[PDB]
Amino acid sequence: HMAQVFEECVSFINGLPRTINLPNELKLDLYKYYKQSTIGNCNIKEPSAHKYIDRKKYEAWKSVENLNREDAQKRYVDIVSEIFPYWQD
Ligand code: NI
Ligand code: NI
Repeated sequence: HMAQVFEECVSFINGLPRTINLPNELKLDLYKYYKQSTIGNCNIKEPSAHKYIDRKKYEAWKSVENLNREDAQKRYVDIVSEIFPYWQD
């Protein structure tokens, strides 16, 4: 059942008022699990470490290499639930 739960969680995040701002480490965690859930293992070329943020995103994603889709969705959903328990209401 994780796939549909995950889709809804993503929608909830996507819909957040453009006002709410989350800290970067949290955003990165959401990001890496989002990528690992949807695309799977990192599949792009390593960006230059000179492009700081793009590189940080790359390494975050790379760091969850080999986590299957279901565990990645669960981790994404657990992080969101931690901050927004009512997200699926
Ligand atoms: Ni199921
Ligand atoms: Ni430069």
